[PDB]
Amino acid sequence: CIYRKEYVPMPDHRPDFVSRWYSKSKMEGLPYKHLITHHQEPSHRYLIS
Amino acid sequence: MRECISIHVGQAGVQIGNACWELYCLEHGIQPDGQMPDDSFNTFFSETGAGKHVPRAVFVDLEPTVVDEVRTGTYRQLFHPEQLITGKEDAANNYARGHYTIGKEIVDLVLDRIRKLADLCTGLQGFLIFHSFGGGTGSGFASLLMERLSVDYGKKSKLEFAIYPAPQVSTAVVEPYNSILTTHTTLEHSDCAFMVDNEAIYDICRRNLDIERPTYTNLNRLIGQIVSSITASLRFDGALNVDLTEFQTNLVPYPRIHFPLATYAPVISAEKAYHEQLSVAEITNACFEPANQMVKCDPRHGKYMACCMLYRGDVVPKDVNAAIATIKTKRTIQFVDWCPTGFKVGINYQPPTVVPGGDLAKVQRAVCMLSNTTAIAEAWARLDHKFDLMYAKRAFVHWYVGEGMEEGEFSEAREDLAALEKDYEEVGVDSVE
Amino acid sequence: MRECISIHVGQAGVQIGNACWELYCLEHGIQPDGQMPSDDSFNTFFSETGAGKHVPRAVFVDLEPTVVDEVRTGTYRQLFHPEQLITGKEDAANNYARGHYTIGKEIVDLVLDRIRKLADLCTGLQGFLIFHSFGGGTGSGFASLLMERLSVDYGKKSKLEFAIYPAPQVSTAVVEPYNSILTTHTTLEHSDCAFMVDNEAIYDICRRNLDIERPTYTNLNRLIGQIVSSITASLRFDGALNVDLTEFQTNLVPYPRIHFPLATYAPVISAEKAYHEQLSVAEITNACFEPANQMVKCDPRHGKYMACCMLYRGDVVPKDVNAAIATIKTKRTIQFVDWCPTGFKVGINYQPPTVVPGGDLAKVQRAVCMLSNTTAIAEAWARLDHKFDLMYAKRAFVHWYVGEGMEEGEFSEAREDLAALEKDYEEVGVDS
Amino acid sequence: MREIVHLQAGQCGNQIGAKFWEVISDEHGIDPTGTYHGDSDLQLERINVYYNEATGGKYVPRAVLVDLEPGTMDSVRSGPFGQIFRPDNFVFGQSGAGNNWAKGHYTEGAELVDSVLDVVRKEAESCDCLQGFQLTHSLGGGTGSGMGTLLISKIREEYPDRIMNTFSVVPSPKVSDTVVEPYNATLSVHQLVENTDETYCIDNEALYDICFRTLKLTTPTYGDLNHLVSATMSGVTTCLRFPGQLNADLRKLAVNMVPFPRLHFFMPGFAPLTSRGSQQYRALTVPELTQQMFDAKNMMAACDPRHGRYLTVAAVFRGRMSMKEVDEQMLNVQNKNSSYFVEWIPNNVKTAVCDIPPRGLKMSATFIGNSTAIQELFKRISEQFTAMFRRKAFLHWYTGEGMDEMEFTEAESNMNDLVSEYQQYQD
Amino acid sequence: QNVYGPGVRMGNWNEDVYLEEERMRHFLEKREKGELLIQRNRRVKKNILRPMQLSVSEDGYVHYGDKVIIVNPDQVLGEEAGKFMRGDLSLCMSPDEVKAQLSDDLEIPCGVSAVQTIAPMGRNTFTILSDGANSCEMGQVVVYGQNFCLGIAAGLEGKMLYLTSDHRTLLKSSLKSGLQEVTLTDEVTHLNCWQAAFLDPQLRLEYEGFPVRANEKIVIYHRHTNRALAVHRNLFLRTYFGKEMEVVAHTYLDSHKVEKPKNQWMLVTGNPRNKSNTMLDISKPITEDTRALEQAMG
Amino acid sequence: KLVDEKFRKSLNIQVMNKLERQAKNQVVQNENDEK
Ligand SMILES: Nc1nc2c(ncn2[C@@H]2O[C@H](COP(=O)(O)OP(=O)(O)OP(=O)(O)O)[C@@H](O)[C@H]2O)c(=O)[nH]1
Ligand SMILES: Nc1nc2c(ncn2[C@@H]2O[C@H](COP(=O)(O)OP(=O)(O)OP(=O)(O)O)[C@@H](O)[C@H]2O)c(=O)[nH]1
Ligand SMILES: Nc1nc2c(ncn2[C@@H]2O[C@H](COP(=O)(O)OP(=O)(O)O)[C@@H](O)[C@H]2O)c(=O)[nH]1
Ligand SMILES: [Mg+2]
Ligand SMILES: [Mg+2]
Repeated sequence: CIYRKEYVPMPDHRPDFVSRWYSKSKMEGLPYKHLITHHQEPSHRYLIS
Repeated sequence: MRECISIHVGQAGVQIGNACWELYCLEHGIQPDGQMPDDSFNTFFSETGAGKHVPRAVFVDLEPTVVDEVRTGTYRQLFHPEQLITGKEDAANNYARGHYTIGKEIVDLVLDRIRKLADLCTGLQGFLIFHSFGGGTGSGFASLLMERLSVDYGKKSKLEFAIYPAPQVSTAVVEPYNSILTTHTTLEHSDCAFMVDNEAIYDICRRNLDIERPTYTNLNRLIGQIVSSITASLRFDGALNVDLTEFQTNLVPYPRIHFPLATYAPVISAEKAYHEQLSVAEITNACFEPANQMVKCDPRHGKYMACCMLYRGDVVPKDVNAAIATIKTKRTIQFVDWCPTGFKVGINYQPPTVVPGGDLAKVQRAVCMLSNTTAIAEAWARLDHKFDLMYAKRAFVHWYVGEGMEEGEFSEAREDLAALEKDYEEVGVDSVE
Repeated sequence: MRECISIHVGQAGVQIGNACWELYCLEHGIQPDGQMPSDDSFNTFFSETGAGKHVPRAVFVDLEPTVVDEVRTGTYRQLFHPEQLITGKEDAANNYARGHYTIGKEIVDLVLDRIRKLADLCTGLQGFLIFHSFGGGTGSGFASLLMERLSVDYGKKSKLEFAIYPAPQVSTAVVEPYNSILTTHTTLEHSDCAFMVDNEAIYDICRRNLDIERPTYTNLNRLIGQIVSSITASLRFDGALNVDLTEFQTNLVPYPRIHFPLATYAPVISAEKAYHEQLSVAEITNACFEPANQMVKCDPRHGKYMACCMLYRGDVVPKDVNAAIATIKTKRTIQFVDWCPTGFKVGINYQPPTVVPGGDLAKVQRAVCMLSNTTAIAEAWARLDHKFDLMYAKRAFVHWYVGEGMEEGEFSEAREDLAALEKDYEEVGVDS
Repeated sequence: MREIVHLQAGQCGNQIGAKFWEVISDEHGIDPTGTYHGDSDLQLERINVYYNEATGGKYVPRAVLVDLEPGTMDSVRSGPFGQIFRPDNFVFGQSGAGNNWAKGHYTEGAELVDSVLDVVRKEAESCDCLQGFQLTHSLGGGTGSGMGTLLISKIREEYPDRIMNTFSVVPSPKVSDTVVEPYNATLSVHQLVENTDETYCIDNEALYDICFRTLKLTTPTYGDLNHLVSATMSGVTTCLRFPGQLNADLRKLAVNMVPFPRLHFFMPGFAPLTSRGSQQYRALTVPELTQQMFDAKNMMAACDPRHGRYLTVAAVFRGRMSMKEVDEQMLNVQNKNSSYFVEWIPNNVKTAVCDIPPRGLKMSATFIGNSTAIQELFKRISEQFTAMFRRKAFLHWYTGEGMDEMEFTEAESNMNDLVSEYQQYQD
Repeated sequence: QNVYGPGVRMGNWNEDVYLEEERMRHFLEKREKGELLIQRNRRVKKNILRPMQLSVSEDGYVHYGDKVIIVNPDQVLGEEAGKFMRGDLSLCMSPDEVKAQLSDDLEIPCGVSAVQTIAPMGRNTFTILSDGANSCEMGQVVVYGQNFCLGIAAGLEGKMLYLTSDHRTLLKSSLKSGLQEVTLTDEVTHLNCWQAAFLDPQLRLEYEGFPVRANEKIVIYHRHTNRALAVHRNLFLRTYFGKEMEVVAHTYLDSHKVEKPKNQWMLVTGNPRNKSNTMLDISKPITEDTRALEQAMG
Repeated sequence: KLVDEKFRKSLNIQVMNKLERQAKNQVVQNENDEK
């Protein structure tokens, strides 16, 4: 029947959910600590007037 | 919320509808009974109280058989039986039948159904109409419905996905007559077109996909991939989402020239793609090689006027920018003088989900091009050629005359497309002295 | 407490009495024996005995026994008390005159005695429900007699009236314009509302909406019961906006001679059509305004509405009722007379309508009912006048009626009383 | 005291603003919930400048987030800092502009500005002494290029006195993602010049340079590109918020920066930028910072300053330092590159100091420059606009919104009358 | 043109290897300290899903102090339309996981939901305590019309979260339904009290002031509001644990003025034989049927 | 006279148009919230 044979129901396939997650985080990119933090200074390292 | 409505007409309309809506259901995870076991879920499948969903399409035809196939098919229980519309007698490759006598009995019913479907929707974005110029129903009935739809909704966007007759092969003799006759409606009542010929897909499948004996179903899956990748920006979340309004804006510079060419990459099977590394430059130049056009015309015989460029998947703006730069540093790709900037970049993240049992392999990154270029004009020139050499002895005119439309309107449409090709040449003219 | 008594008349009345009273048993939970199962909304229709069985407050009447005897042998034989179902040995046989002057008075006293007993049981009686047909002789003649004599026993009491108007094309009789014209006088001076419906309109609705290509009278009987349930539903069950029978009379009848509204029910869709459709309250009011879904063969796009009663029911939110009625007002082919700037009345009920087995409507969360009074119903009377004068010109069938003992002058007067009624319906159509 | 209302329009502005409201959220020691978790008193002495007091020790933005297309605002609400922006500060339409300036500025821009004008007016009277207004958008889109500039035309009528700073995103020619960009750019630059105190010309090409060569990042996405604009964001107002040896604010630089009101197009920069490899063997000192400003490479504008003369130049240093080296270096760079400054203004360099360095860093600087070479960008928009206006191409998308053609003519007239008087000052 | 993987030592490989070392070191420090999201979530969810053993109803009655479980049965809901989850539902404490990842502190107030699971565990186990104001000693028999409270310990040792609800205002309501909402709070007030009522409206006064049996259908009525504990089998809530139901306090009635099946409630006691199991999963005796042949004889 | 009567009704449509828009905006806000 052509049409029936082609559009058989065929379960077992479930759509992906996490490739979008990977691409979101790739577009996010590296955080502040790996962007500009120098000499691994902590929060209170330079806060004096 | 954003919503599309699909207006499929004819045997071609209903079969591309089968393939496209199947891909939509399989991507979103909809079971064939209409149930579920990060966006959209309202543009295409509106949801009822019991968790069921109902597609936003109408399939119309003047013969029952192909729609009765769906009514008995796999997804018989998914589509609302009101939406699928049929008639006893078809148009039989005649625009006159499809437009003047048998179209009227049903056009009110079709418009009532689409008015209801609009009242379901809250914010309607636009209409996508799928048909062929060569079919009597898909030509005449679609022309009437577009004519009445434009005056029912003045502002709503109307896109065309049409099967243009191929330059050499076709399945009808009076097909140039029907193609000629549909153009006045598709000129004065449309916004954008995607005329695609079947021969180009035949060659591209025999070339890249290694299927020497394809099917119309294999054609249909690729066209479904085209439309899904186009609507994917509304269907999902993205860095650079594009709307139908956006790419109408960068596909129509002038209101009478709304005829792009569609192209897709990468088109490749599992064994073939097991080796060749797929990247942004490769797909972006494969989309530029004239062997990949879905329209039988050579862009090297024209100049690009505008390019709408939709990426999808693990794409990065850096490599899109680099790919655009590499394709811009090229002389073989020409541009009209008045377009210094030429590209729309849209980006979506969902990697293309494969229909199992089809032909395409599982691909992580994909690209579609909608190129407004002037090289489509020679196709209409050849259509004009065959129309003249069949109109000269008044061949096949008696069918139309006896149905009841006047003969001189044929010459009217001939003059219309003569003027249209004249505008295309005028646009191709450049003011460099 | 509120109580309603049904005065169903005729084979139309009796066969309606089967379908409507089947629904009343299933919604309140009554077994066909009458006793509720072992595991007081019902009081307006049923009535407690000592035995704790609920006897219906209805009086089936007919002038032939065959229609009623099927009830005496049917499934609900043990629900209806024997004295309530009134029969006769001979019928009017498609004749207003037989059922009004020579056969009617034989059983006038017996039913008028029985109705008093059912009225005795009720302390506060809400009203009288009368179901008949303009076609049949008993449905026209006898139904005209008791309405005249009901008026002299209870002057204040409302007499709601549901009938079967002759259909404009299909016909199960020939002399029925005489029955249709002559009865309307009593419906003019001795009725407080109307609910006229045509079987042909319902034939259109069932095939178009319920996909049943071959209906029967029951399919037409079931929908009528759904109408009578919804109007009374605000009495039986609690709601946000309860509306009584006296309430909706006020907001639907601007003039004493104008008491002919039109009924409409929505949604009426099969399970496969309730399969793939979301049912919002907006989706079921726009359906109640289209002429194709109406129940009389008349188009209010040819007339002007003068009053509308909205009867909502189910999981409805009063917020979205206001949204729906607002959109209807933003439409030019829905008109109103210049003296009705506000032409709505809304009642709200909590309990969704039940579903009977063997029916056609699927179980639905929400529903709408409508009683719309328009002047486009006047055109229905015009065709009846047009047909009546084609046949009174040659004095066809006249010898039957005189031989049954009525004077020919009423043929003139009953023709004329409608002529004034049609003219009265054109004065309302004029805008000052 | 001196409070800033931060405007935010377009997809770009919505994102860099969420990026901007991440740094000043990080530094001021406020957690993503809304509570302060910093250590020192100085971090909460002036937080009225960006944050609004709310019950429970929780602070809320003075930020207005506008976008015609509701698609992007779900992403801002779903970031790491998506539990900080007030929902009533979100105002959105249902339909986008489709990259048309005319639509966002005339047709659908009318119905939304009443909403945006309302909430800024609510935040206008909320604080006592506003310092000014500050906006981010893109001139290459349809909303920020469009309805973003419509607010500028409106708020300047309401509050003439307050300074207005715009960190706008100027399209690049070598990398273009829109063909109606030279239309919307021509129709927004015209709107900028009369109503704006100081414009920070930001682009995307030069930012793609900086990560590739100065930071050696192999996959620099839009997020890292948004990092650097947010860095320059805080450096402009790093003196208003904190003490120092020589304090400043928005007005002190602006009066020191604008000799004639038509010249307010700037050229921003950020100093401590080196690779992830060089996190140890690189000294964080005053002179190497100054050596990093005055290259053409660190620059995030799309022009080479060596083709023009710097009119005025401001350096805002962050962190604690001895002062004498700066005046030695700023004077030194003035003497050696004497040919690259205009003679008719002496002592061209402006210096201001806050004492507090930013978070995770010991010393920082921000350089804002008015130079001749910003003219090189404006001539070449017209190099594209003329090519598209002469054929009347793509025009009917605009004339369908009720505007005329003369607006196109007068927009080119005003930019032409900008560069012509800009060129005289170089010569 | 030939972009390579991690270890191929190519092109921009040096800087990427530096950056890999940086991220790896940061993750190592957090792993050693114990601040990883995986670690934190694992510990807190273990402390949630810890199993226990219930009390045994010796006399077929419930007492103060007995560990129990609240379960609504699966009555034959032929009336229910749309989508309704079947099975026996159990009232269990539901937290907000987003706030769990934001802050490690306990979440006051903490929601209550229904999950189709009758296994006793840390999420759904309620101790029946006294009224506080009234001296109902431990081991005393629970009575109809007598106030009692239920409590669940969670998170830090010694927590005594009590379920409460209050008269509805505009500023507090159920998340989706909009009716009166019920939640868990640590404080002790008079709003904490709950009463039990017999099923049939007719003999409720007759059975007033009588001992309450276990694993039997009853109605729950909050004292101050007079409303009832009800579950919306149609409204759903997706959480980390899965698909959980919506629970509110609003009395529901039929056309015959009797509580609809969403107001039915069953206490749960432990199986005397197997401790992990409850009474509702006790086995049934295996015998054969004689009614068929018996009626055949007649 | 008749011209004035048409404008007497085209002022009314805007009221219910505003009501419809307001309800749709609220539904849009809730559908954004859950997402
Ligand atoms: N690509 C593609 N083309 C199709 C498909 N089905 C039909 N066509 C084209 O449609 C042309 C004929 O038009 P039809 O759709 O068959 O006929 P119609 O539109 O119903 O009009 P009538 O012939 O009068 O009934 C053929 O030449 C095909 O090229 C399809 O599934 N895929
Ligand atoms: N819609 C509907 N019409 C009915 C039904 N039963 C009878 N009728 C109508 O009744 C008309 C004939 O009159 P009947 O009711 O059968 O008889 P009658 O009213 O007792 O009067 P007589 O025939 O003189 O005895 C027909 O035209 C039918 O349209 C019914 O169940 N549903
Ligand atoms: N600098 C920067 N530019 C961006 C970002 N996101 C988008 N863009 C740019 O914004 C332009 C499109 O802006 P658009 O969204 O149409 O502006 P709108 O129409 O006003 O909303 C594109 O050319 C992008 O390059 C971002 O995060 N940072
Ligand atoms: Mg065909
Ligand atoms: Mg009869």
